Amino acid sequence: PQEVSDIKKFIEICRRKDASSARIKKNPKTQQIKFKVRCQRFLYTLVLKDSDKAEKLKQSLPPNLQIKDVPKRNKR
Amino acid sequence: APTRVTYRRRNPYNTTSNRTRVIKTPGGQLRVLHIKKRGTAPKCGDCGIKLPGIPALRPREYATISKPKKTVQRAYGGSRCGNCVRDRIIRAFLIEEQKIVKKVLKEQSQAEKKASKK
Amino acid sequence: MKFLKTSRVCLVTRGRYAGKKVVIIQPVDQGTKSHPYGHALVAGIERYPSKITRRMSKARIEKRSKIKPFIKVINYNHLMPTRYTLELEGLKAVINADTFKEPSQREEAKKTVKKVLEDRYNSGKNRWFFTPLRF
Amino acid sequence: SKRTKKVGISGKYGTRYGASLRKLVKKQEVTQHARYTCTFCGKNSVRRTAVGIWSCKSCKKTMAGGAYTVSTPAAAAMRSTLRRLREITEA
Amino acid sequence: SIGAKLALVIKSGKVVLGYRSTLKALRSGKAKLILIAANTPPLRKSELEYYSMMSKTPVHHYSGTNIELGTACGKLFRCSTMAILDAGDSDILAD
Amino acid sequence: LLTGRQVWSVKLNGDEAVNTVRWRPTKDTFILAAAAGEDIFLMIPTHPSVTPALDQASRDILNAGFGEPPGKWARPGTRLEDEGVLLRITVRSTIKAISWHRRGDHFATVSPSGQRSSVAIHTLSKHLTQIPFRKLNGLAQTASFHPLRPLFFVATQRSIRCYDLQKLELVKIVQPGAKWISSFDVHPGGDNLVVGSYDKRLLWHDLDLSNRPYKTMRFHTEAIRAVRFHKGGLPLFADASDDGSLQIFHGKVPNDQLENPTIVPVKMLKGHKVVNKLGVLDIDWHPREPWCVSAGADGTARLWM
RNA sequence: AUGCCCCGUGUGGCGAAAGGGAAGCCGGUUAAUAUUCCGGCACCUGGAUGUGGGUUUUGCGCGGCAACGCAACUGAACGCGGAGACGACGGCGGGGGCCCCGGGCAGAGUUCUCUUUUCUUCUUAACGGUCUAUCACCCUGGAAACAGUUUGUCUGGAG
Ligand SMILES: [Zn+2]
Ligand SMILES: [Zn+2]
Repeated sequence: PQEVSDIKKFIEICRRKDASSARIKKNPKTQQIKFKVRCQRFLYTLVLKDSDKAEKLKQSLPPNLQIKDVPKRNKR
Repeated sequence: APTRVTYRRRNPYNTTSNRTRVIKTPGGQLRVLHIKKRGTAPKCGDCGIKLPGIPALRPREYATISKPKKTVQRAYGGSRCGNCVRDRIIRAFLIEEQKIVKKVLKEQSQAEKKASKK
Repeated sequence: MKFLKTSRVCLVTRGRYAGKKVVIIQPVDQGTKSHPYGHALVAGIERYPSKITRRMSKARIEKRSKIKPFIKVINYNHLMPTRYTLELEGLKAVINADTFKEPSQREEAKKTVKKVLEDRYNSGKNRWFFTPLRF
Repeated sequence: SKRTKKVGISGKYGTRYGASLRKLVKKQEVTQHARYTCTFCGKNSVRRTAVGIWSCKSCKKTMAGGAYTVSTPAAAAMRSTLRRLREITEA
Repeated sequence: SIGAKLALVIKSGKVVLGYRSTLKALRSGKAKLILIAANTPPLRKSELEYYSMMSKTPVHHYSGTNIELGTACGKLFRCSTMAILDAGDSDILAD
Repeated sequence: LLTGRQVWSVKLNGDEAVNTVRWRPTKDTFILAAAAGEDIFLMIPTHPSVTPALDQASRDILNAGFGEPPGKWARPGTRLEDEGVLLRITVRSTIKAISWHRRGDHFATVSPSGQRSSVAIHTLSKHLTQIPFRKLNGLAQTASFHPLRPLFFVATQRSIRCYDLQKLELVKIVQPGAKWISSFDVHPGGDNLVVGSYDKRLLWHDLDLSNRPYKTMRFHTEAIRAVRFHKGGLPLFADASDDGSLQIFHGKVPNDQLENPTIVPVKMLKGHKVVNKLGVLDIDWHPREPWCVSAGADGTARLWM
């Protein structure tokens, strides 16, 4: 697992063809949003504070890549 | 809580290749985790001191890391230490200089012997 | 008397250039605020010319005749002085403390050192200086 | 504060082995556990590694010597005699 | 004789005791005499002899060890080599 | 600026050269900081803009905190106090770089060969000098403050290390391809950097994009000495090299900051003379105008308009 | 390159599920297997071949006094060295886990009387990034009125 500190590098990671999946995790107790992208070798996590930048990044992401919001319970 | 643990491999004996350490898992259990032996630092080829700048790893892990991580930018770097290289340089220089001096004195003695014979 | 003077040939015993032969461009016995010890300003040969043979073609001869130089500020404790002396007129004041401060000046000085040393080598003197030390 | 009147280093052997044998082992044990001055570096750090082997902790030199002393009187006498026959042979 | 000369030198003149200070004295060129003990390592002995040949200073090979050289200088420590920079009232140079 | 008249002068440390001069960013002080050798001189120059009220305000801000450790704040000599210099700060080694915070309460000094004390933060009100970061990988060259956030940039020969001052932590490492970083500057927006090097390469880094240069360019034959952005809304930045020439660049940063910035060379400024293989050493921009002043190894400063 | 040259060192195999040794963790799942299945997240070894970087128009990178640092840093034969790779016992120090004590949330039990009570959960893996961690080594300097220093008396003009 690798951490991305910055949204643009997160965007070209999502633009890469290795980018298998993408999800949004919201931590309300901590007041933060993590954007995670799963690629061929690594899972990249970008941590952002509560801002308009998360929702604006959500449309700024590629549309072919499926973006999913993490539910409260990870059901099997 | 269950605080007692078991081996996770079929070797039941406390040999040197059966080293473990205790972890606590996110499931809340205490468990063993089998670990490898501790690597050791490369030693100087002349005095046997530990060479600074070089990692202490198991022998095959040196094939995975890059060359500047395994060397020091100096002659004999990664084999000999700086003090031993310095003694090598000084000793080499002094001995070849004394060889030149002895050759010159031998030529003088040969010339003196030739003059005495002639 | 003092032997660590200008044109004195020394051997470097510490650092990246350990074992290389240098010539003292300027001795600073009293020291400097940056280097508060007896030090020297030297120019040396990082890569010596290769050995050449009477049977070699001319083009191979100038190919195996290049010299890679360097310039250094060096502590006296890391120098081994030699009885040899290298009188070069093109090496007078090619470096100073401001040269080692200014990175364009030092790479400009290295070109002068390279040209002067290659000219002296092709002239054919100071074979001890232009041969490497075996240690 | 002297703790034993006569046994010294042989006090580890207790009342065993006999007085004469404890006194005989005491000499060699003292002279083998003592520290000596190095003839190469001048420091008092030469100690016995194994039988016949004497090493210095400072200058890292290893010497071939006696079993329980760093030198043997027969070897010293040989050194003197070998010197004198060396000037006899050379001159 | 050499011990009495060293005693007079310690009493009157100026010396530095030790390898690094002796090397600095030889580099400065103000060294008048260099004393090297018998059991000094041969590499250091050859280096100091080369330095003295370059600076044209005389070398005396003291027959004793570093312990005996320190005792001759009047110190309670060992000394492998030393540099006399000023003879004082002694005549150790005139030899 | 416009006339070229020399209204003030003072010899600070005699033989020691003045490496860096920086005005305090606040309009209300008119306080100049200079570095000569190992010393920092904080002074109020005798200028026509200085009124008695302005001089009194500047004086009380300079000496408010009055009412071996890193940094020795002291009053200067009597002649220096008569000339107008009011503070001298002594550090361990020779200072090469001064940077001022935008509020004017702190200034940082980079002194190469200062080892662990290479980068020092000085608080003027507290009269306090501290070393926040002891170990930095390599020899420090330059420092700067982030224009909008409590971040600190330290340029080493190889890397530019970005630090959060509140947590005193390392938040980013920026990797130019240079062997030796000569200088760097930060965009007023705060997300872009220009890095100039002795390897004749000018590098545009976008901090959101990568840790490696977004743009790599080479317009000079000789080594680059200074880079400087324009402050005040003009999308200009200048590059100063040892060949004695300035290069003026149009660099526009989009406001949405998810579109890549645009860099176009617009001008070559020549006529500055090279002496002893050194050309233009420093560059500065006007606060509101497209005018730049360049320092010279020939001994002249030049204003280009 | 219808032959020639170089080198010496010998001789193969079997022999350890406790020796040596490339690399996997957590959670879940079955009536019965699980570091093997599922989910998530990794690693090692071997191979082929691109792109981006590095070097180069003077072919084989730069910095630091140094210990050495830096994403790379031309390297055939022939040699040198290091790791693998090593006894028993004793006290001392660091780390993990367990044991112990206090507060707080939630739950449970006791409650003739007492008990702001007694007990239970409060966890964080492999693998990475970053900052740190004793010895050891380098620079300056030259120590007696000897000093530093361990529980244990060693170290220092050979600094
Ligand atoms: Zn060594
Ligand atoms: Zn010894």
